[PDB]
Amino acid sequence: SFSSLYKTFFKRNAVFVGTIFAGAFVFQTVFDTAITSWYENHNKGKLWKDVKARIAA
Amino acid sequence: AEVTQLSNGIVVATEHNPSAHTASVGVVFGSGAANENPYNNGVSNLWKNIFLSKENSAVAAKEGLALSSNISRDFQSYIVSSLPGSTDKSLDFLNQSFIQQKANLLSSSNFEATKKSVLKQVQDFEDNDHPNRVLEHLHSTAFQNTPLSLPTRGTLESLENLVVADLESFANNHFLNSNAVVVGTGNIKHEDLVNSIESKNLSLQTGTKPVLKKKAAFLGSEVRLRDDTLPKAWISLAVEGEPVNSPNYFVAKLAAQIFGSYNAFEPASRLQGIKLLDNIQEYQLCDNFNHFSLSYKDSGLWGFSTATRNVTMIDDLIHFTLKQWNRLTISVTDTEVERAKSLLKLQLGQLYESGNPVNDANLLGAEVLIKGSKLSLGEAFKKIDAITVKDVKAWAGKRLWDQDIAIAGTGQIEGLLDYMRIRSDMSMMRW
Ligand SMILES: CCCCCCCCCCCO[C@@H]1O[C@H](CO)[C@@H](O[C@H]2O[C@H](CO)[C@@H](O)[C@H](O)[C@H]2O)[C@H](O)[C@H]1O
Repeated sequence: SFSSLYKTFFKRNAVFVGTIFAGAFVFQTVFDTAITSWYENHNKGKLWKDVKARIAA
Repeated sequence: AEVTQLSNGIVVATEHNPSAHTASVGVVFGSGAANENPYNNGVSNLWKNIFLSKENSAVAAKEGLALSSNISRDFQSYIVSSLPGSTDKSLDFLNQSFIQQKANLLSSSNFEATKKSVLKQVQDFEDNDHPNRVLEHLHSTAFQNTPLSLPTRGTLESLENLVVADLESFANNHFLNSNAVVVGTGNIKHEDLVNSIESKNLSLQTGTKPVLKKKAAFLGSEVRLRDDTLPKAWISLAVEGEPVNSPNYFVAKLAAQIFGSYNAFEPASRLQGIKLLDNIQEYQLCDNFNHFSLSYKDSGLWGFSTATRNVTMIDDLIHFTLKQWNRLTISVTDTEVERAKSLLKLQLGQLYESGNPVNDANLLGAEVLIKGSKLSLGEAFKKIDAITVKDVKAWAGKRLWDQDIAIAGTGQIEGLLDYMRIRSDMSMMRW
């Protein structure tokens, strides 16, 4: 949070109810992106996907 | 015919009226109760009150003179009023008082009879003149720790701590020529005064400038003087306004004009074409109000002032009003603006065109100090009218909407709400 980098977009008013919901909509994909990645990695080798890999039938 | 302005060392200004029965002369020092300091406060109102002590005022009473005096914030004046023919009878009595005499008014029997009356003076004011009292503190908190803060008539504190050695400490610094202007108002010519002025010699402390301080500033704040023994409730509120000689000087005076000034008693007032009035009147939320755009050299105060015997419902009072103020940014009717432009003019008139010379003095003296000259009514009007709605919607858009305020008050103000409410009503929720 820096007074320049904020005031650029929003001058001297808060966020606006709809811009919020917009961010919310975006954040919600961007997040479930990151976190589901970091977690699938942290558990590398362990996932059935990684085990489906080696194992053959 | 267009106001005269010529300087030979002493900047001599005059303004003629051919239908005036009398006239007036005097000086205006371009330094007022905001050139003082924390502990010398009221020095400028102390100077005014010796100047009218029976001594000097009995002198000019045989002569047929009457003296006028006032102190403001940015400025300070000393005026004398008489018949237009006794125009030398003025100039000489002025000359005596401000270069000739010094300790004739500065007696230890004079000064301890003036200071023992500017003490009773500032002890009926803060005691029983709440509307100005409230109005005065409003400056104290909005402009806290800065020039404008000091009450013009000075604190009873720094007013019992001051001797004659202090009247002078301010005199010999700020009572100069390069900070003053001589005025001629009413029924006299420019070639009557500036002649009778270059007739007299001498020069007091030539080359000397008066001194300076940290330029004033503004900060959102409150100060509350609750008093549940006082039958009403007095409140004054405002934002960082606009200075004298600011691009929006008139834009801002037009805004004030819109909501204006109420008196719940005069049936005339009840009918004004003011939107806010629709609300306030339902339950009789107050006894009166009025707005303003006080302009000073460095900073200003746009807001309003109200008294009310209605204690349980003050919270709406402040609410309806500050919401109206939002419209000025988002939804002001053009046809409201015209009624403004219109009414501004009528008010700005009785201000400038009153048949009383003493006013035309301070007006002249102050303005011809700060910008050099005066501005004509036709000049003012030519500006007032240029003003669109967009004028008012961009001025409120910076000055009014979501900006820090400055409340002050006394009486039954338990009902007057808090700062995160009040301040928050500067805006409205948007999608
Ligand atoms: C129970 C489930 C709840 C779900 C989540 C709720 C999310 C709420 C989001 C609401 C955002 O609502 C938003 O509030 C801000 C104040 O911060 C408002 O801002 C308003 O007041 C601010 C001052 O605070 C002013 O700067 C501004 O000019 C004005 O529009 C704005 O009109 C609105 O757009």
